[PDB]
Amino acid sequence: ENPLKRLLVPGEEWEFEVTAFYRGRQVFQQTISCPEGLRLVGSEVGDRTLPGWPVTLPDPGMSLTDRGVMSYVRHVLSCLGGGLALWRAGQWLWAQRLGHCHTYWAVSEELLPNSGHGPDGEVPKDKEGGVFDLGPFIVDLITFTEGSGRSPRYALWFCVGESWPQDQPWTKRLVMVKVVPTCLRALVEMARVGGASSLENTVDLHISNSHPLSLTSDQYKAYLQDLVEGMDFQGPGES
Amino acid sequence: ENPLKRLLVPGEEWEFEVTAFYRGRQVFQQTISCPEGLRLVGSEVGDRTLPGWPVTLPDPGMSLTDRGVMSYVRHVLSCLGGGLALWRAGQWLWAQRLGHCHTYWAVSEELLPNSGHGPDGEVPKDKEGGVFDLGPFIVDLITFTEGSGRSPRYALWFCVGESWPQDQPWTKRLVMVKVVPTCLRALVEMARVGGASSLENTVDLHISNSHPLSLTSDQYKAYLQDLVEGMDFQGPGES
Repeated sequence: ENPLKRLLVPGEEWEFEVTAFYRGRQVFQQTISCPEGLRLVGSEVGDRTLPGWPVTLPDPGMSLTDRGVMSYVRHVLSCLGGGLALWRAGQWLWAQRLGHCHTYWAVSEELLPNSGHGPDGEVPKDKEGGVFDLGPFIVDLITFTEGSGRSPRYALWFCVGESWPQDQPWTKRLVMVKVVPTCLRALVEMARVGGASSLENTVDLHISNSHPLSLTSDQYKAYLQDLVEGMDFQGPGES
Repeated sequence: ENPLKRLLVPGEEWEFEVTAFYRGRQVFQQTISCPEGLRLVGSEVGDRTLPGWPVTLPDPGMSLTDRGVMSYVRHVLSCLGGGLALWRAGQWLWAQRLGHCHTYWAVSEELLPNSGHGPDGEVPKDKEGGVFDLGPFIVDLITFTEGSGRSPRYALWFCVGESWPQDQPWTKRLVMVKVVPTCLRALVEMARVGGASSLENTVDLHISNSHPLSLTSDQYKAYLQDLVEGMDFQGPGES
């Protein structure tokens, strides 16, 4: 009876908002839904040959003037190949770099992350790599509704560099693509808005075959608690 | 020429979305249009006796269980009389309390936040009282499209209490009614979506005798700039 468990029902499709930035400037945005997820590509020639919805990054000639940056971005569109794949399987979001560009990822806020101290890791090519687990996110969301914890992050940032092994793209972050599972942005909003008001709030999970839901703060909290029973959490001493 | 000025053409009719809440729970929703505005009432025996479209608030019997709360709400429905009147005249939204219930108002978010703050004021009965001015809204809206300001608020909240002067309804907020001029909700979103793609965007003003509009961010911004000239803004030290 938990409406939130729909997030994990077999066949449910999440909506992914993709926003691209060249040198920190937004040059593209598209929201997609696909069972096999999506693939960030630079060319449409070999668009739908592989599984996953192809999202084509635009030629920089239509957004910037800096020739030095323009050259780099075109080199990146060139190594993309099959592309950066991102998809969901259960409570996990997986990524895999199918082309030739060294691509790095990080979970962060909705703002383009600055250099800081590096990305969370490099997206693997030989095998899939886990980049987000809904379990800990929901646990942290529950903690947020209790005031003892801040708003949990849900934005995935992918820094795409060249095929060259020496290139250190995270430093300048010239090609950045944010992917936001809109259901997670909504869950945080529901918590942020609903928690500060006694009035019933409405939530749109932005998932397939679903309608917005009006819930009181106590109902939402009880549903988050039960949703936790719908996911895996590894024990300290468990294999 | 400027399609947005249709919002102010003589005879034009805006659509108002009315949503009522009892003890924080949504119990009614209706969208209405009428040149003489609307009137929130508790009985249908004295509806169409005064100008304004009567919007009847429902018996709490088919939504509430707490006897304490139900008694209070029924008392409120009993003082409404002529009702809470809300209507538009040019760029202003006016309200007047024709019945006996002390009624307080506030312009806020789509969901009214709880706070130690009082209402923006009490709706007067002796005369009409201004509750919303499109002028400042549009100016703030423009500031918003420039990233130099937050998204302007457009949701009107009316807290309806009993006739008793001692009653402090704004504290428990048992009977709340939200009124949203959907054209304003649409204008704010346009300012948000327009920033996602410089191309064409559709904005439905939800007003009479008018088709949805197809505009670009540049056109929308220019029309907002010109719309300002169609409204009054009191100058410093002006009568």
